[PDB]
Amino acid sequence: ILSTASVLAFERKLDPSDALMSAGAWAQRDASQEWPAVTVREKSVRGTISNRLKTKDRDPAKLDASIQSPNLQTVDVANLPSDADTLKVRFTLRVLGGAGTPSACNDAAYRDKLLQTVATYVNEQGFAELARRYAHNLANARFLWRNRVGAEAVEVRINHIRQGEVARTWRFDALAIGLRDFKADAELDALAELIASGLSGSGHVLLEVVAFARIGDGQEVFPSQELILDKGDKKGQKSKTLYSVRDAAAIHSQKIGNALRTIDTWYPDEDGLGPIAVEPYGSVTSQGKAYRQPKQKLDFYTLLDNWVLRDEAPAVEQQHYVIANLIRGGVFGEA
Amino acid sequence: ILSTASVLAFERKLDPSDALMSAGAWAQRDASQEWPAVTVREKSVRGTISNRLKTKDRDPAKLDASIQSPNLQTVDVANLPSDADTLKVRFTLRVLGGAGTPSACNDAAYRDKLLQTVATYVNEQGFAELARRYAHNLANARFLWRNRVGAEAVEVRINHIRQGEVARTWRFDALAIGLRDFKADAELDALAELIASGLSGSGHVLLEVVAFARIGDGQEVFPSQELILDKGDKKGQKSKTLYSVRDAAAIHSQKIGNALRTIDTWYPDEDGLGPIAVEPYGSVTSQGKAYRQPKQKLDFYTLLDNWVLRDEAPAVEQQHYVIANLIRGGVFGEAEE
Amino acid sequence: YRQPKQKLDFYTLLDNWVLRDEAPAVEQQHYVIANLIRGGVFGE
Amino acid sequence: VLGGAGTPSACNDAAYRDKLLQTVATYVNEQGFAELARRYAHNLANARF
Amino acid sequence: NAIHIGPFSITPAARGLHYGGLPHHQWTLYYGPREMAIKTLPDSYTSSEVRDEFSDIIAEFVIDARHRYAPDVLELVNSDGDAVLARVAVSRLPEALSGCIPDDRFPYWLLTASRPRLGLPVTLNEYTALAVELSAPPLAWITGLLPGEVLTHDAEEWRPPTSWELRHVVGEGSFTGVSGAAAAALLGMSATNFRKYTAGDSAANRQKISFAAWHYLLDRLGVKRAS
Amino acid sequence: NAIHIGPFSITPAARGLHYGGLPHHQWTLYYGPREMAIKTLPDSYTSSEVRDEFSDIIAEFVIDARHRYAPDVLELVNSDGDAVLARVAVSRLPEALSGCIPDDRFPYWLLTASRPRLGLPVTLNEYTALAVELSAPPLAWITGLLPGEVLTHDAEEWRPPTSWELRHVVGEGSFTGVSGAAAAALLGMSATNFRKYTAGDSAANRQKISFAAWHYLLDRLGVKRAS
Repeated sequence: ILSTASVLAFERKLDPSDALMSAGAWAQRDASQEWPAVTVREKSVRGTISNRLKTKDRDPAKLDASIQSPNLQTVDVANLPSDADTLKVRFTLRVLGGAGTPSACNDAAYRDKLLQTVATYVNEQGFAELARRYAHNLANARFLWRNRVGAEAVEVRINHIRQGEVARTWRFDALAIGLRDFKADAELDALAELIASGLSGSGHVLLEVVAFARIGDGQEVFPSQELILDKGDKKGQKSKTLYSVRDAAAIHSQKIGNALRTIDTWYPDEDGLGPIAVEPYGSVTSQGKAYRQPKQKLDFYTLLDNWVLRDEAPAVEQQHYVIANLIRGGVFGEA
Repeated sequence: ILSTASVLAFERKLDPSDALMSAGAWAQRDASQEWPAVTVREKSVRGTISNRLKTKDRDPAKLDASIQSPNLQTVDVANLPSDADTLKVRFTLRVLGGAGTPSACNDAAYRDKLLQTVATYVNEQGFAELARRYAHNLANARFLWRNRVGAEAVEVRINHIRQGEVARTWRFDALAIGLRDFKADAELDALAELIASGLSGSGHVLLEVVAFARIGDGQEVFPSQELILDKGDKKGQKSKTLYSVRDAAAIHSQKIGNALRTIDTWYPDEDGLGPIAVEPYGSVTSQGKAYRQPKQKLDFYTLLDNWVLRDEAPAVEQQHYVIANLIRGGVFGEAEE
Repeated sequence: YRQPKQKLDFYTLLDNWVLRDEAPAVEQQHYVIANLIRGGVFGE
Repeated sequence: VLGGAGTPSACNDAAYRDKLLQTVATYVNEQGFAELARRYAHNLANARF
Repeated sequence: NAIHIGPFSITPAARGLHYGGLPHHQWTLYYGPREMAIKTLPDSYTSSEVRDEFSDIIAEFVIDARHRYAPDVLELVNSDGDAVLARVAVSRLPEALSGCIPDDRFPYWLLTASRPRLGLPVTLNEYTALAVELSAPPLAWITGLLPGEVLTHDAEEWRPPTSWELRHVVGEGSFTGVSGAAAAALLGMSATNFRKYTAGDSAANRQKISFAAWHYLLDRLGVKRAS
Repeated sequence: NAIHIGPFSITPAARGLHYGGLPHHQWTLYYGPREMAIKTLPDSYTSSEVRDEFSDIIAEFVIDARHRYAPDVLELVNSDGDAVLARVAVSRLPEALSGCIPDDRFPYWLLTASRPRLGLPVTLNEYTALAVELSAPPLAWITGLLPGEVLTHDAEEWRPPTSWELRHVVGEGSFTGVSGAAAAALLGMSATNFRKYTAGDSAANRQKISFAAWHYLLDRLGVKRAS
């Protein structure tokens, strides 16, 4: 009795927009409304074989022949102008609420059990831990993925925008708030209270996030990369495409959303590596490894089936992880 | 029991920008902020038949008939103005650090084995040999590739820029410092300590490098050359395109980056040719040849696999080469070609 | 002129001078070094 | 006027490159560039350009 | 009810839909982990119809892999430079090549077919020796689709192929088109002992093929020369 | 205390004699069952001295077996008939040969080196194909010293070699001169698992080599081509 639903789907909370890039000078950050956009250009790249050879030391003349016919490509590139040193990345993020309610469900008993389970979750403790971790990931500019690496100074401005004007302003130094640990601060806990009030359904939260990274004059910034499938063989010259909303280099919204939910510090491997993004079988692509394997009893699906069907409430950290995966949304069903 | 990771990727350190070209007169090199940029123009070229021919050709009727109908091209060209004799080339450089940590890696055991191997390299000696050679390649203006050949006087001004203003200034005579050997000098060694502090992760290094080359009035300068794509064109198109950033002739950032890491002197072929760029199977495209061919055990991959997997640490200059290749970055692993 | 049926073009003179060590007349040596000062793309 | 008129900027064979370099070297040792520079100075002297 | 055509697998989507009133299912064609295509095919399609729905994409993959991993071509020409007298597809280069324009000091030259030619002067006996040593088998391009650590001659670095890598060369859907019975007869085995190699997981009575048997099988299928 | 040099064995006569006052023994050199020589060598001879007492007879056997079982030679000649342009030692004949005198209708002919010549007109591309297909390995003459049912490709008629037949190709005294460690490294095995093949009797932990391993070893030693 009380089996899981065959179809079950959750719309995402914490919707971000596409993060648009512009360039300007530091200490002109308060006049940064007429800053020009960072444009995407093309350049020619000639390179040679720096990869491993399939037949290692058995063909040196093939190596010399491949160096006499080098690879010619055309690559999309995005730099700051030579007279500006600060990248400004701007997006908006709205926090909605109604986190437990599925957008599709087959069994009515399953969704009533799920709704009362998340109701007991909110009743025991609020969204305060999850919203504190989300406000941390907004405080440090983790959404600057490679634009933050080696930055001289990162500064985040967060505007809570109630009506058509700004209701509150936060100002953080993103290099002080580390990428490693979750601290406490009055402004950060006030922002966490706002995010938790949005997550509970007691208010409508719309924020404008603007990050300023001090990289250097003319240095290269890193927008999102598009798909270039089945165009690298016939001519093969265009080999890298950068994402852009109209004539402006941009980061994908799902990349910002992946940087926001990097909150999972409860995975059974260790915690000395740092937080990861919440996911069923919480996995990193750059490491090629799934933490929270289903052979261990700590992935999302077994935890949700134990909490909902058999009423085995896990630890409060694993409950935080399950509710974070419900906030993330997704297609959960018999596939 | 410990094999190499199937994926492994290192982001590069020593990121230069695109080098921008401007022009002015010498001894106005201190007031070189309003120097106008070097523009890229077009011109017409009529060509003779001055290549080798097959034996199907070289009959006098065919050769004379080919000389009858010539070839006409449009060519991108960049020159100094007729009233200016000095090329100014400006770029910025970020020295970042963290050179051992891969940006992607499959095996965790391989990751911390490689991390502790780079840790023992840093503990045994600093980056001071590598930073000395990089500061040499900054000091001689090797990033001027053909714009340095036949130059009367080359002078390099390097401003280490900490906050929004200058923190330090170096002034070098780039024709005095050779492209052949690596000398010792107090200002150059202090620049090397700054670069080694950047490479070690102990600080944030941002430099602005400016080169002044006294070439001559109206002479031809050589920006980076783009790649022209035309399939079925109408007999007299462009045959040469030059790179430009906002109507200013420019050099690609990877060209400057290749001239920066021209530090490999330890290749087993010889040392009387000079330093080459650090590459796996260290190879120059002008000679069409691969030094450190993998049949000798001095390419990057066998050196790295001996040092990490089997703990066979190579000679200290081979260790310098392997760490310089990790600073170069790359896609190492089973994405093999 | 320097029609390659006659053995006085630049390519045959340079090939005989360098490969077979048949150094030509001093006038033709002047012509070959003048072509090398001129520069070019010499290849197949 | 630059100099280095024997050395190629790009080449495949190293043995052919060294043979060509020493061939131009023996040309310079037998006589300087004085005949070629004399003819170039003549073409500079008259305004053939 | 998945369908296996060599290394390709076509799986249905585990719940259908109703398109145009008729029940349908989404069939996905994978080449290992790489998802190649998706189609929406109706029910009451036999597995043969599902097979030659995707046969065209499989054939385009075969054409692209055959053109991409084609072996090198050396050309025996005379002293003038044109008039190719012979051609030979080699899997390796003769290692004495260094960029050459043929002259009349030697009557026979062996150049690469690639355009900055490398070349060597030969005398029709060392050309025969080089062609005997370095020739490529007729199905050498399948070596492009293999991990290379299963193709090495050094037994310290060799690892046995998996079942998916083994299905590149053995099977009715493989690129060699050689069944398991014929490949068992090539190795001097029985069909059941050879089918033990093609199970997929180490639990279901599967042992790995040996170094000598794998390299001899690649020799006999005309994939790797394996001298 | 017998001495084994590949397939040769030198045994003493189990009771000596006194020649010239000094004690002697008769040493017999066998090639398997065939008795090749007998000498009367004194005691206080080391086994090395007994070895190069018979090394000359062994070398004459090697010369005779190398000349007797030499592979055939095809010659590529031009249209006149003389002036051999190329030679190739083949282990098989191209099977389209039928007795020929070359004329000028075709510029290239492939004749046998045997005197009633057989021949075929070729065009330097099918000559390269025939030379690739039919060439002989550098130690093909050792196949003359083998029973032929251990050399067959048909697995129904193949039987594994005995230890004496295995010592023709593997061992420091063998005709290939390849030790057991190097032959184990060629097959991707260990030295002990390969020494299990070289025991001699089925009781003393000896298994027989497999079809694929034996033919791959003959391929890698340069004895049989084994395509």
